[PDB]
Amino acid sequence: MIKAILIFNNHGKPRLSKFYQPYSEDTQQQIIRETFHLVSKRDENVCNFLEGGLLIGGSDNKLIYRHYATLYFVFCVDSSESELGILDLIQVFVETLDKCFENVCELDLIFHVDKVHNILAEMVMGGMVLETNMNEIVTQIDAQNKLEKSE
Amino acid sequence: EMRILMVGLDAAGKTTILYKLKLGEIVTTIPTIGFNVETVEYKNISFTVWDVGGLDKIRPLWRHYFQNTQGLIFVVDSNDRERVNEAREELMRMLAEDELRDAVLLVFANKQDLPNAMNAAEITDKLGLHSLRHRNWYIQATCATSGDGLYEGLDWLSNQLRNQK
Amino acid sequence: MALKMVKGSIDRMFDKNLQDLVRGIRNHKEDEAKYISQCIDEIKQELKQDNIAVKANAVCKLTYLQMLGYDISWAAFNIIEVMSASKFTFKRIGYLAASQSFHEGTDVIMLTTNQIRKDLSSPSQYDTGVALTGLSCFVTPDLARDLANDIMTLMSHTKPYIRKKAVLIMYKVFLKYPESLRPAFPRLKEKLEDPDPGVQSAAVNVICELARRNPKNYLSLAPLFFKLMTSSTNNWVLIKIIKLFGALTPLEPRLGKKLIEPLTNLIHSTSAMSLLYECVNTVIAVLISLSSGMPNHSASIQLCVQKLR
Ligand SMILES: Nc1nc2c(ncn2[C@@H]2O[C@H](COP(=O)(O)OP(=O)(O)OP(=O)(O)O)[C@@H](O)[C@H]2O)c(=O)[nH]1
Ligand SMILES: [Mg+2]
Repeated sequence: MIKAILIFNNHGKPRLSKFYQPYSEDTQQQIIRETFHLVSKRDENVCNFLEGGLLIGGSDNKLIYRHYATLYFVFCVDSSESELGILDLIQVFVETLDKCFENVCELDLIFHVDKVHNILAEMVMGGMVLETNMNEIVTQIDAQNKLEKSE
Repeated sequence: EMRILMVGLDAAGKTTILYKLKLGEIVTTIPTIGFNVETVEYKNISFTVWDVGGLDKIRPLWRHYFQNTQGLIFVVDSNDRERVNEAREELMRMLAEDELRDAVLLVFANKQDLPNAMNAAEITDKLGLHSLRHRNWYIQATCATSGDGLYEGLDWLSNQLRNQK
Repeated sequence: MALKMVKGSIDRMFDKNLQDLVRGIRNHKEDEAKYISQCIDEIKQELKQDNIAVKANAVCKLTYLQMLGYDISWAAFNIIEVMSASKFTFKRIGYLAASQSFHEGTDVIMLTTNQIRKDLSSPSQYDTGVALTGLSCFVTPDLARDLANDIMTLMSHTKPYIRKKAVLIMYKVFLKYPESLRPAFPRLKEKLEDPDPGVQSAAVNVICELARRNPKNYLSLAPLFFKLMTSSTNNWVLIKIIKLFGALTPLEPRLGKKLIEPLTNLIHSTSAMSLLYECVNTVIAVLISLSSGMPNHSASIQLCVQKLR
């Protein structure tokens, strides 16, 4: 399913890197760089459904991406995934980030990435989609936040 | 708290002793693939005893828990006559580490309930506790099922570790 | 004594947290390598301390550096300590780091066994959930063999929150330890019947993956995949089942022969264009396999192209 989720700016600098399929650290970095060149060089009017990279294990896989301002969001998924469904999932993931960060911004990716990962973990588990209900995913996120605040 | 590393052969009674000490209860145990950590306060002194598994396959993993430890506890299965040697080679190799030169060794001779358990003196002789140099040590015949000798050992451990009332 | 403790606190106040690490990197980009390697050495020293909150902080910094491509595997044991912390507020940090830092070729595979099981046995669904998601990225065939014995029980946990997570990790267990898949296969079929659709959905994701990898187990389940599609109202789930159907029809055309009706009906009811495409694409493939001996597929195609238009 989902092999990796990457978030990076227009200079290739990382904002989030979470892999599901095992890669060496160098491979991971290289995948990011590959992805950067494969995605950041695409025009705003280019189809969000791209072919996969090669470092990830093959072009059969797909790079589903979305970007705005200077930030790029790339979902490395395999050949059996729904590019359209993924894109929908990408947007609602973002909606969750807004719900939890009261409008997520780059500074949350920069200084609150641990919670971004917590949120992400609630969205995707091991590359498999863990939650699709946007109010429930927020509910569980806050349930954990409450637990933390409590003790 | 006082950092104590407690080791021993598999099925010696490390888990049973640790859980009895913290909770006063003898719990059903399964082989420790990983480790256990529990912080116990005895006579106003808190001891964080790290229970590392005693299986041979994970015996090489004992190296990761040596650092900053202030005490060593060796649960001795006095009933396991067949493995008294393996216990003594393990103890000698453990004491060969320079990281444990200033730590203290308390010896728990466990499983005294069985009729064939040897006395603590024979435990010392087999483990060569008398031949140790620059090593403050004590031995106590212990019984995991009944808990006898555990509070004396804790008292001694505090006494060497603590510096005032 | 007391003032030495105070000194430690004072020194602590000048120690860098994750955000400080980041800010420093941003302020020292030109000297980034110098800055970070210095911070790493400071971390090495911090991880030799007895303050788990600080050490968890050090792990947070290392986790950041993991994102930056730094080798922090030398701290894996120390990360385990963080996972063994009495507070989940630090265990979670360790599990986060472990999910991206730990590898099956390292000795953590033995070291973590008890702590993992302890967290899985913990009544706290959030501690367990955290552990499960740590395992979802870091778990071996050996961990799969022994942890599954507890996880299968977790799939019957009171909370669907956990049942759901437990189901997805069992997929990975099957990938690494198919010997558990065998007895867990019918169990999964039972998990597909879970009243809570969120868990059920996860179960669907797993069984669809299992069928994809090994079609020999879908045949008797074809009626069930049908029922799952029929009863599901979750578009993502429908996509999974439907794509599976696209992958099953080549093996059993008569499945497609029957599916084409409810799929047609589905298409008529479909409001999501993202779903619509998947539906149309799928039935086209079905119609192709059915076109031989079925001279009405062009009417179905007519519909398809109306939708394609
Ligand atoms: N008869 C007797 N049995 C004991 C005593 N103490 C522990 N046992 C039993 O010895 C067996 C092994 O005990 P554990 O505590 O699991 O041994 P361990 O040292 O933790 O073993 P590892 O986890 O493999 O390192 C269990 O069946 C205990 O009930 C004792 O004093 N007398
Ligand atoms: Mg044990």
